[PDB]
Amino acid sequence: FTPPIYQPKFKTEKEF
Amino acid sequence: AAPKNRRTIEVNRCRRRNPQKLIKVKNNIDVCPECGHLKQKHVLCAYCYEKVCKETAEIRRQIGKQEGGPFKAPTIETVVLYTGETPSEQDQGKRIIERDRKRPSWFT
Amino acid sequence: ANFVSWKSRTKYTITPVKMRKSGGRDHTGRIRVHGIGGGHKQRYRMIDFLRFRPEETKSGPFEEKVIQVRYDPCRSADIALVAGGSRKRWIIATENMQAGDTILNSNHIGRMAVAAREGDAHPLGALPVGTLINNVESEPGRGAQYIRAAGTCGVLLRKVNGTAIIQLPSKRQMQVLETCVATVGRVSNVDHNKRVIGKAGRNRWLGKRPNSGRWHRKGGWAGRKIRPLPPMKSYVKLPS
Amino acid sequence: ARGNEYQPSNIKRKNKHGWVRRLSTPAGVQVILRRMLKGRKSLSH
RNA sequence: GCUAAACCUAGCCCCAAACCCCACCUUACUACCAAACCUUAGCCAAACCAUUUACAUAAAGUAUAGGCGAUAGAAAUUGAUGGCGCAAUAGAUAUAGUACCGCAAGGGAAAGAAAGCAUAAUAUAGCAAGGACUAACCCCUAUACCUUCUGCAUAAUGAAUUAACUAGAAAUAACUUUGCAAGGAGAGCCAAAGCUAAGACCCCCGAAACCAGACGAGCUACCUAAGAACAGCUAAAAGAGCACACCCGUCUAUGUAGCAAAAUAGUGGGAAGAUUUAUAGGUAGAGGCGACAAACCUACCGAGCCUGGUGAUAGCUGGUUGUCCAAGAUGAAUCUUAGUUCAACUUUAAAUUUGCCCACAGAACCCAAAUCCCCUU
RNA sequence: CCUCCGCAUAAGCCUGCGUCAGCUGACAAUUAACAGCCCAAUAUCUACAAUCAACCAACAAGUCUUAUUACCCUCACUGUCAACCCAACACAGGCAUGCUCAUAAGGAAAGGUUAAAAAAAGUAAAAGGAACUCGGCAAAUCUUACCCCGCCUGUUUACCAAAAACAUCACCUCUAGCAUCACCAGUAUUAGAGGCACCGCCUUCCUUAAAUAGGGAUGGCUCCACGAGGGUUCAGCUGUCUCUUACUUUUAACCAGUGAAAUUGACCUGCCCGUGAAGAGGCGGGCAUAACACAGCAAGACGAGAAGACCCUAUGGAGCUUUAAUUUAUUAAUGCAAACACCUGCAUUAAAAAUUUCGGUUGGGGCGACCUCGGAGCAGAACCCAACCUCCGAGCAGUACAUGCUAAGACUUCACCAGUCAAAGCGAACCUUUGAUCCA
Ligand SMILES: [Mg+2]
Ligand SMILES: [Mg+2]
Ligand SMILES: [Mg+2]
Ligand SMILES: [Mg+2]
Ligand SMILES: [Mg+2]
Ligand SMILES: [Mg+2]
Ligand SMILES: [Mg+2]
Ligand SMILES: [Mg+2]
Ligand SMILES: [Mg+2]
Ligand SMILES: [Mg+2]
Ligand SMILES: [Mg+2]
Ligand SMILES: [Mg+2]
Ligand SMILES: [Mg+2]
Ligand SMILES: [Mg+2]
Ligand SMILES: [Mg+2]
Ligand SMILES: [Mg+2]
Ligand SMILES: [Mg+2]
Ligand SMILES: [Mg+2]
Ligand SMILES: [Mg+2]
Ligand SMILES: [Mg+2]
Ligand SMILES: [Mg+2]
Ligand SMILES: [Mg+2]
Ligand SMILES: [Mg+2]
Ligand SMILES: [Mg+2]
Ligand SMILES: [Mg+2]
Ligand SMILES: [Mg+2]
Ligand SMILES: [Mg+2]
Ligand SMILES: [Mg+2]
Ligand SMILES: [Mg+2]
Ligand SMILES: [Mg+2]
Ligand SMILES: [Mg+2]
Ligand SMILES: [Mg+2]
Ligand SMILES: [Mg+2]
Ligand SMILES: [Mg+2]
Ligand SMILES: [Mg+2]
Ligand SMILES: [Mg+2]
Ligand SMILES: [Mg+2]
Ligand SMILES: [Mg+2]
Ligand SMILES: [Zn+2]
Repeated sequence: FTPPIYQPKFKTEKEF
Repeated sequence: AAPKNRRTIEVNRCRRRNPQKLIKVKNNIDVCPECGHLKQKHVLCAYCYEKVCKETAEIRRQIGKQEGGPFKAPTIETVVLYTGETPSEQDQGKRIIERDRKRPSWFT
Repeated sequence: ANFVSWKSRTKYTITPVKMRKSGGRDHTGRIRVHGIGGGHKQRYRMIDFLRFRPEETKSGPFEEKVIQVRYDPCRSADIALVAGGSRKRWIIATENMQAGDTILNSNHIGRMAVAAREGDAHPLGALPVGTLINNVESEPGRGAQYIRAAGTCGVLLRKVNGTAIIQLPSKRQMQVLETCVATVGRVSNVDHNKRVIGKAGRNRWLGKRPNSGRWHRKGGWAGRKIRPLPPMKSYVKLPS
Repeated sequence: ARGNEYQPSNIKRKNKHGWVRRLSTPAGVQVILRRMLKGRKSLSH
């Protein structure tokens, strides 16, 4: 088993 | 199963610009001779129906004020009367819902 | 670890003392003894193993009344609350000790052998040779340390000079100055052997737990093996 | 089944990673010193 | 015409110089009760590994040391403010040690001023082009690229695509061009044409690991302290029966980027005990804990995690970016056959003089094709 | 219409559906009696459970302070919200306690439509009733009997194994004669460790129609009970099956909103035969061939997922065991010195460990063979030529003791290392194979 890797939250929380 | 190759824009256009996918032109649209509004042949005129719904809502608010509580449906007919109207002979023995506006032209 | 032994009480008392279980752990918090843990909560009754302890501002042989004989969670042998003068103390009850009995504790080494009555404590020099004894001291006034388990009885094998030879319940001889005190008879609860635990749960109540990995050395338990000498290496394990 | 290994309790948090425990040993003091050198806003937990 | 594209200073790099109110160690930021010092190891090199290696100038890589081998290695003596830097994927990680991730140690950002589509889907046939043609297609020709292989369209590897970034660092000795020349060199060094100076030449990513020091027992294993829960019926003081709560996880189906990094539904085991469970505390990494399953120790435990040594090492895989021309192809030893050293081959430059082909003559007794050798040519 | 739901406390979180105006900002809010935050000391005290505590029943034996001396001032401080916490999420999971036992509390399975396949869940089913199948799995329904294993209740591979494995009372063996940190405030009827397994007694036929199934003719036995254990069976039951069908829900498909992931060299992406790095959409020869959606299928794209599984290699790791090699630094014993029990140094023996290694070529049904040198054939005639190839031989001896010293020129096992031959000369006389360096 290989653990999942989470991408940094800032990338997907951006707003205009 | 996963795609074996990226689908090209040319193929994608052939697919998603097919007539089966294009929006069809509607040919049942016409003008309501009453008010001149657009309507579909088989459907009610939206504007006229909005008129009727608003008037119905007002009449129903009056009915609710008159009834005053749930489970008070009358066992007698109802008649809506506008300003300057009097219960007729056949309107006798029917609950009168009084409206403060004048009789609409389309209401008879 | 922040382990401080519960055995901090300094003054003797009759009241059972709240004793903290160890789980077989050191003060470091690591397991030192395996198979220990859980069990019924127990209270410790301080046992006075120095049977000849004359009261304060008092001396010489003294008698004591057996207030009661009680079960002790912390021992195989049952104990006796026994009172003398104006004090009470817990002692190890002998086989036939009953409530209301009288017990004699003396330090007098009579020229003749004192009539050995079960339960009383005399210096070993005062006992007839061959009497059954328990709660034996190693040194005069040290306090009983040997022959303390239920039903155990040493034998006063010999008396010569100021030295007595005792047979411990392990059938090993021991030399003790005849001035050291011992109590006559075998310890109480003689049927402790015949008790049948019956189920694993009862041992778990008694605080014994099933524990593995009891050795912590590389490879675990390893029985001793005779290392062959060079001449015998040829025949250590002859193939069939 | 897994994932919820953190069962928060402020008592354990402070007793395990607090300022007092960090200062209780030279190793913890060096932990604090490293955080200070790095410029951490939160030196201890 | 959309998305976008672009920009220049915010700062940074390398040098020089100069030596730089109140609260808070208790659960930190809480007004106020009776004790420090102690060899680093290991990776790595030795093609394993075990001693060993691996934490001004000149004398000199000399004396010395060394499985006398890899390699290590003196001293006597001598005396000595700037930028052919970066300019927002660069330069500091930095707008910030912030956000965010982690229980913790710890990790640690981003950013400010073409591609893809749409205008405008599509026409028999085919690496999508080329030769063409009046003409887009129709005709004819044409088995993507890279890498790895004896040999790849290969149904071997890699690549959706665009932008940006991303990989040959240096000595010994040569050669070339200067200077001076039996001397050269700005002490030391070399010298039987040498010496002095310059020019040219030696990559990138990747393990599982090992050791040091921290951090972790809010999960889980076990334990300590003091708590709590266990209906109803049957039975009578039960590791008792049936069966709720509760705990578990037998079997089946579903789910399989899922509701879920282990769940759901049904079914099932225990359910007053060796039970389950809240709270706080303890045991720490060759260690703990373990009713031994190599089980568990913060989702990935035959030995945790983080930081450091560390740009570990890799005879192994992958990658290695302008144009053009030229020469260029199949034994020995080796813990060695996935490698290397020598040879052979190969390339360049230089010297001077025979080189290949080659008939006649010539090359063995024992018991065939040809070959070797060389006057001529 | 639905709910082991709901309300509180704890824990956790920390303003996270209150108002207002434009998710953002502003404004507001939880008020102590509940809860937390305590105690002036010295000593001396404190045997007698609990279980309605009264009988009864025990064993596992069970939270249990006054005197004296000081001292009078008084209700401060803090928590109080929520639709909430741990799981990256408005996550079907995790989540203690008190009460409500179906709710007085809390909620909404259907965005609209249609009524396809496949798929999920459920209901019903003629006749039959295990013929299904590895197996009665699942479902439906009641049951019988018997074997194997383990005595039993328990524990275990969190996330493929719950078991016959582990533990377990019982029993056996070994070790220990003793106190102030475990064992243990214990003492041989004790403690520690290991083994074993409760306990107790002695030393071809049947089954079927058909039967690779099942049952029976210290050791040897005895299975009381138990078991989601593993087998077999009677009877029943059933859509397991003969042999499938119907309906409902979900999914589905269409409409509206929002909107991923693996994947992807480019593709203008056909069939047959042949060929080819040996399996062709793409090459050769034929055949076919307007262009596009939508829904299905899973034969191919050696289809997509982890530089898969398995096998081999690496002078790559790591683990384990040892009569592998090297050590005993450290402990434990001794001995010798050294200080007059304790301690230092030096030896020896152990324990415990520590570090390190796993040569090569050959051999599928073995129980190894080989590794250097030389002779013969392969390799016929200069030289040279392999093999797990076909055969043979050697690790020196005999001799003498010029079998000395020197030295032109040569050969050379395809490199080097090494190995050969040798005129002349000097000096006596008058020969025919194994191995380097360092180190000693
Ligand atoms: Mg917990
Ligand atoms: Mg090495
Ligand atoms: Mg010097
Ligand atoms: Mg930057
Ligand atoms: Mg463009
Ligand atoms: Mg390919
Ligand atoms: Mg490959
Ligand atoms: Mg690819
Ligand atoms: Mg815990
Ligand atoms: Mg009950
Ligand atoms: Mg029970
Ligand atoms: Mg366990
Ligand atoms: Mg095992
Ligand atoms: Mg195993
Ligand atoms: Mg982990
Ligand atoms: Mg590398
Ligand atoms: Mg050429
Ligand atoms: Mg060798
Ligand atoms: Mg190699
Ligand atoms: Mg709904
Ligand atoms: Mg719908
Ligand atoms: Mg039927
Ligand atoms: Mg059958
Ligand atoms: Mg049947
Ligand atoms: Mg069949
Ligand atoms: Mg079943
Ligand atoms: Mg069992
Ligand atoms: Mg499992
Ligand atoms: Mg479990
Ligand atoms: Mg299972
Ligand atoms: Mg059968
Ligand atoms: Mg069971
Ligand atoms: Mg839609
Ligand atoms: Mg073919
Ligand atoms: Mg293809
Ligand atoms: Mg289709
Ligand atoms: Mg591979
Ligand atoms: Mg040669
Ligand atoms: Zn109208």
